[PDB]
Amino acid sequence: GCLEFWWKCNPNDDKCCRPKLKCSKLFKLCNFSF
Repeated sequence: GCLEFWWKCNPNDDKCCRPKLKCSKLFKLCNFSF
């Protein structure tokens, strides 16, 4: 199970779904395509 396409995250300990997303420093949340 993972988080959403825009949940808090950390490149040293994130958990956003990995189907097509990645943490984003822009707001400290995970994002990428959708």
